[PDB]
Amino acid sequence: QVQLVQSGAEVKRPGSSVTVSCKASGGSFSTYALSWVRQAPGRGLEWMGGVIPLLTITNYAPRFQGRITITADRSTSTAYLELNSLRPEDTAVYYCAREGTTGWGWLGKPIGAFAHWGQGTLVTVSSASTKGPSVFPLAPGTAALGCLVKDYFPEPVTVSWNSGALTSGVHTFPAVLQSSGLYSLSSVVTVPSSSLGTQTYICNVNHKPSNTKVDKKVEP
Amino acid sequence: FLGAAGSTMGAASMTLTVQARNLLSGIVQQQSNLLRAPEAQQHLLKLTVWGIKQLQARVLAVERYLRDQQLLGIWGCSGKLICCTNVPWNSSWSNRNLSEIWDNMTWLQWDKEISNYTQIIYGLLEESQNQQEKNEQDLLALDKWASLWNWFDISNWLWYIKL
Ligand SMILES: *[C@@H]1O[C@H](CO)[C@@H](O)[C@H](O)[C@H]1NC(C)=O
Ligand SMILES: *[C@@H]1O[C@H](CO)[C@@H](O)[C@H](O)[C@H]1NC(C)=O
Ligand SMILES: *[C@@H]1O[C@H](CO)[C@@H](O)[C@H](O)[C@H]1NC(C)=O
Ligand SMILES: *[C@@H]1O[C@H](CO)[C@@H](O)[C@H](O)[C@H]1NC(C)=O
Repeated sequence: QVQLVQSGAEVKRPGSSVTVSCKASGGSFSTYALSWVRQAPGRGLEWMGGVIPLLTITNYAPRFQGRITITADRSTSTAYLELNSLRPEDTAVYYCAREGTTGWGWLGKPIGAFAHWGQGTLVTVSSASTKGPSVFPLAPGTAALGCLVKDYFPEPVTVSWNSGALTSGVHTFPAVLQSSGLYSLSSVVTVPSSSLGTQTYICNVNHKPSNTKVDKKVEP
Repeated sequence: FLGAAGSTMGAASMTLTVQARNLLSGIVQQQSNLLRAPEAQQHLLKLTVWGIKQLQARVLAVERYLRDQQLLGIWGCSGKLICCTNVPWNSSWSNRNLSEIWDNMTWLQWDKEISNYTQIIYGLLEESQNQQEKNEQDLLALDKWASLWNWFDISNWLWYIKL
């Protein structure tokens, strides 16, 4: 079907500009209104504006007009978006979305609705440079426990305990754009107290741009 | 009415830039004299000579002015004075120049050109109007993978416009 393989997420100095791509695949790059939408990472959704590649009709934003630039380059069959003045309140996920059509295809009458979509990447600006954090045994019938992946750069990390052997009862918590220029994260599970010295709970973290994946003891 | 019937079809392109030079309204509205008084007479006279002759002329004009409306109905052209068709200019053997026809030839000389094959064209037109076009429209309410994406005929479908 219609596939919109958006380009990846990005980190960049604030106050500069940004470009993103959305390479379509299937259907038609032209003759159908490709568009662009926002959602702040936790908020609802938000439409910005689009482009129609056969006639370069640009229908821009009520507020972001003058700072947004959408193009359409059918000769290599892509579609770019250029925003400016990167800032912590330009931080949103930016999904690229195409209008659908009636019937199972990509050629008939369009519907007016954002039917086929893309994977989306969170367009979040970067303040600092990379940082490998440290992981801790957070000490508490039922002993609570955590592995605080705190004050790192950049997002995200994941947490799996005993290389994912313990799989049920997991409770992760999302990463925070906190007030230190870094990012923190929390993750807990539910174990009993009597199995402290028998089963050693060893969380595993995955921070891929900082390259720290350590096995870490929890024996409180 | 008929005001440029002797002109060439380029100067009778002038005729069909106006109401085919008023031909159709002169067809149906020249009835208005026998429409104004078949009834203003209040006289006995005990018999009628025009009671068959005028009536035969009247219903002759009506059936002649309905056969053409039905024939425009049968080629999907009902209402439209000038409409186009899916029938191509076929192997029909009066193949000639565009700038000869619509610049220097009258409508009457044009009728003398294609006096043959006119019933061939009339039989030919409804074929492309109906036998596939109506059946394609009957298809066009339900289809499989092909309607959105058949990826074969579409190039030829574009090719029909192409060649
Ligand atoms: C008759 O034909 C001549 C061409 O020599 C043209 O100039 C003239 O306008 C025509 N008359 C009418 C009434 O169309
Ligand atoms: C069409 O006919 C005109 C004469 O009416 C002539 O001047 C012109 O060259 C012809 N064009 C072609 C392509 O034969
Ligand atoms: C063009 O029209 C004039 C008068 O209408 C005629 O004398 C002449 O022969 C015509 N020429 C051609 C090539 O039809
Ligand atoms: C057109 O049909 C008539 C029949 O009356 C015939 O005599 C004539 O040869 C045909 N062909 C023409 C005029 O080219």
